[PDB]
Amino acid sequence: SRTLVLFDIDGTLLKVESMNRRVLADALIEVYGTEGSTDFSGKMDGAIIYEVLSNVGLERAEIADKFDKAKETYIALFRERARREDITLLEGVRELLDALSSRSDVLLGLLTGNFEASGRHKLKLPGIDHYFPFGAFADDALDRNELPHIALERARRMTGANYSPSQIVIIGDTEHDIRCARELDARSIAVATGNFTMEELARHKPGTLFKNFAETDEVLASILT
Ligand SMILES: [Cl-]
Ligand SMILES: [Mg+2]
Ligand SMILES: [Mg+2]
Repeated sequence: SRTLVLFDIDGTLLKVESMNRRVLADALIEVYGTEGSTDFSGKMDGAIIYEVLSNVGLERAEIADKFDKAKETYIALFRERARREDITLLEGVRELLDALSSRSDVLLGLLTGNFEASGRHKLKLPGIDHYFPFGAFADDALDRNELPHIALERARRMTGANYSPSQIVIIGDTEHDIRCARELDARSIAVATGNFTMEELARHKPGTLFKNFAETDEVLASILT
């Protein structure tokens, strides 16, 4: 009965203006001297830092040495520059989150490639951060496939619920979302509101596939059942 529902942010709940890419580039120039070189849909913020820097010849150990400062600089710069007008809430998202959060049998959480501080700043601008009491984030791993385990442990410690696979729902817009759900044999719901079409997403065998979340009642039925 009790259901755990985990949402990706970018291309699932909202989108951000191209300034996001430039905030990162600026933070890396500040810390390492280079923005690297330089799609990152569904990827972990930490893995993106390693990739773009390693592309220009930096060793992993060299990247690691200043990684935390690069992270902090990126977060601070994002919080400084981003405005509400940079964020676009996707179709039906607020309606869906209201429908879920009003149910006692539902626990909502985030499972995202964003660092928590910047991912939650994105959610705060349009005023949907308040729906998400916990999550797993890029602070927790470089590999998205470690996150479901971490989120499951956190949810269980919060509620005392021992969610079974059919009680866990992982929602996102890329193959990486679908793939990380397999870690828990969870129910994956993919939504084709990012850079990948239904035809593309369908090859990864999501449990369910939506075009978008316009029909709140049907998305809810699909999530709870
Ligand atoms: Cl909020
Ligand atoms: Mg996404
Ligand atoms: Mg080398």
